[PDB]
This record gives sequence, C-alpha cells and structure tokens, in this order.
Amino acid sequence: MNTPKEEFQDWPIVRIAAHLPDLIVYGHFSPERPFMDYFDGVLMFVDISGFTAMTEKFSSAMYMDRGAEQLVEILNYHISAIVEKVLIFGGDILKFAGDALLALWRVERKQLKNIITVVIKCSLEIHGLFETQEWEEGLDIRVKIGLAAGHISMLVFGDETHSHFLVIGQAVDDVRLAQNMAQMNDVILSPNCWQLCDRSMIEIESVPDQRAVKVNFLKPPPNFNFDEFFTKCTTFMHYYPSGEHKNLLRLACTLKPDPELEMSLQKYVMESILKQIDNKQLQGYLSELRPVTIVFVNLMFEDQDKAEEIGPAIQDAYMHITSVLKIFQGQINKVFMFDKGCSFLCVFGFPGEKVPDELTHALECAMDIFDFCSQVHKIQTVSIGVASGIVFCGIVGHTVRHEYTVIGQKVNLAARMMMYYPGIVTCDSVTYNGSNLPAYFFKELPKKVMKGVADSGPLYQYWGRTEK
Ligand SMILES: Cc1n[nH]cc1-c1ccc(F)cc1
Ligand SMILES: [Cl-]
Repeated sequence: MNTPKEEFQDWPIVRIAAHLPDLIVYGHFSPERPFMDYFDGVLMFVDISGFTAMTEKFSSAMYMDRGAEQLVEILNYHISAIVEKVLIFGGDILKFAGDALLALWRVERKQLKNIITVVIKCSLEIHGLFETQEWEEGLDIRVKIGLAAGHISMLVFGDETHSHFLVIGQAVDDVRLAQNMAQMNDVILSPNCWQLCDRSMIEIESVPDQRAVKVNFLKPPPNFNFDEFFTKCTTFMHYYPSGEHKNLLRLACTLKPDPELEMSLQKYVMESILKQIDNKQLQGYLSELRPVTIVFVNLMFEDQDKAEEIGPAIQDAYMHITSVLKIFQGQINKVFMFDKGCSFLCVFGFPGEKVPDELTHALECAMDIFDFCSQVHKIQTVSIGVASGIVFCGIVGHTVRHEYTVIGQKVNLAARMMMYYPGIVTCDSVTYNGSNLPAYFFKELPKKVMKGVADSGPLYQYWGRTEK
C-alpha cells in the first residue's frame, strides 16, 4: 500500500499565522478587552541603519516604475536572513516596523541568565551576516542591536472584529534605550540585562554616562560547547521545531484548519492582506510607492509604569480611534510603545482605500482623536503628527514571518513631530498647503532640529475651527 509523503501545509490559517508571533498564535487567552498577561523574557531590537539613503532613491527615475518591487525584494532578502537567525536561535519575532524588528525569548526567571547568552550569540551572528555587505556599490548596510531582559507585560486590545497587541514595561523601554545608544555593529545590553547575564561568558565595555553596556566579545570557558548549551536551552522553549518538524522554521507552519482559532487570528490582520491570503487579490498588489497621509498618535499616561491603568486607557482610546478611522477608511498599521507612550501609526489612502479630500479628513480625524483621547481617564498627554507624501507599502520579512509595513521619510517625520511637539496636533507643509482649509485653522511653528529628519520644511499646528 503506498505511503505518499509531503503533507499539505498551505492552508489560509497557516498564511494568517505568518503575520503573527507565537505569543498570539499559541496564546489561548480570555475574550475580554483589554487582556493583560505578565511574564519574563529577553528582548532583541534590531534596526537596519543604511535603509533611508535608498527608500527615497527607489522613488527616483533610475528604477523605472519598479521602485517599490525592487525595494521590497532587496529589503526582504536582508530582513529574511535576520528572521531565520532569530527563529533558529529560538526567538519569536513580535513585530516589524520598517527595516526594524522586535523579538522575544519568553522564559521563566531561572532561565533568563542562560537565554541571555543564546540571545547574545544570535546578535553577534546577525552582525556577522553583514560583515562585508553593501546595498549598492558604495553603501555599507549594517545593523544596530539593543538587548533588554526582565519583566514584560502583554496587552491585547480591540473590538469584535479587530485585535492589536503590545508589549509594555521597563524591559520594553530598556530595549529602545539600548538600541538608540547602539552604533553600527554594536550589541548594547540594558542595565538589567547586564545585571542578569552570565558575566563569565561576556567581555563588555562601559557606555559613557550610561549604566548600559556594550558587548565586546562572547568568550566561552574551556569545556563550553554552544551547540550542547543551546540543546539544554531548548528544554525551556515551548515551540522550538523538533523531531519530525526539526526542518521547519516555525511550529506555526504545521497549524491545521480550526475555524475558532482562525476567527481569532484574522482579527489581527488587515482585510486587504486577508484578501491576498484567500487568492482573491494578486500576491503583489500591496507592494507599492503610494501617496498617503500618516496620522501618528502618541498617548502618554499619568502613571507611565502602571500597566493595570494603561490597559483600559488604550482600550478606550482604541474604541474611539477605530470608529473615527472607519469613517474615512483610515487604518491602524502598527501600535507600539515609544517613551512609555502608546503610539498608533495610522494611514489614510492605503490600496483600495484611497478616498478624496484625504488631507482635510486626516486633519479633522486627528483633531477628533485628539479631543476624545485627551478626556480618556489616565491619558496625561495626546500628541499627533500628520505628514503626507510618497511612502513604501508592502509585506516585509520572511515567507514564514512577515508583516505589512510602511517605510518612508514622511513616516519618520510624523513620528518625530508627535515626540518633539507634544500635546498638540501638528502637520507638515504638504498637508497644510493641500488642505486648502483657511490659514487661521493653523499656527506656523518654530523649526525644531529633529533626529533623523533633514529639512522637515515648514511645520504647523492644527489649531482647529475656533480660537478656543
Ligand atoms: C512603525 C514604523 N513603520 N515604519 C516606520 C516606522 C517608525 C516607527 C517609529 C518611529 F519613531 C519612526 C518610524
Ligand atoms: Cl510591541
């Protein structure tokens, strides 16, 4: 009797699972919104820092109308190799944001020390991928890595149709601080990561005026064998592909159809992505250089450390944000923590979602979100940056682990505006000029020097309809 091999694994549920971490795929949590959960882990924040001198160059006549296609191809080539490294070393990629990603090794406290060693080896191996690498004949392309460790809270919020999750807490804020101390080729350890790590393994140098450390070397003891040590470490990794599935990058590739699980997983994924997953849209339709308006919403909390307070506040803000965005077919593309503030990357004019007067509407939506969230219990400050122009849209990452993302100078500008101009709604010159709304709706702002942005152009506050 024949025994044909190679099981089917290309189900819709498996395609949806590529867009999600194991944290969600295998999460099995309660129906309530918000849901909060508490654990320990190691975080890795990887930034690709060459990928700016190419995005706006991919929008040039050089690329002959295939700018977005060439951009996503070369980015995915490089990001895919980082993803395979994280997955093989047992990490869970939480989220992609442009040419950057956050990964998690979740583990019980007693295993943090050994898991840190695994995450350090992974990090140096990621740097090794880029040792003699270039984008074009002249531009290097290297990464910066921040590592943090300790207590981590997960927040899941949303409504009956949409879900979003966030990691929160001091380790999360730590990994961002560690990452932006990093220079090209660095691995920076947060102060608590350094306090928790196996110091007999790792040669460090001090970071001036910082308690965070830079890794110089991983110098193993005489009888140390990384492969055997890694094997011992997989004992504590719930979902590490093993045995029969030792050849897979993710246990999620083995997901079987399950209507209840699929209903729950699809809530995290945009409808245009689901349409492609269902073979009802061309697989390449979402890769594009596209004019859009970014509405970047930051919420700062009265107690920035009180996870139990911030959960309901984010839930309340989200409930109103989603209802305002729906009206103009605007989308939440990402949510993440930024200076212990909750940030919503909102996008107007996505594929099949472009509607006229996009600019007037992004501004009125921003103000609507601003007025409501300002009155949300425990929200201390609302800040909104609005910028409009050509941005890259596309699915970024590896075949087994990828997310739809936006990349471009206007994305970074809206993010810098909400941080540098807190407590107000700001917009760039494109939005101001193209709103045609009368000038007295705006206030022209002092020019601030903003990290990463070279000549923002004139910036404005959206003052609104009245003097009050
Ligand atoms: C999210 C995201 N997707 N693409 C770019 C970003 C980003 C995130 C934070 C930030 F400060 C500036 C840009
Ligand atoms: Cl997050």
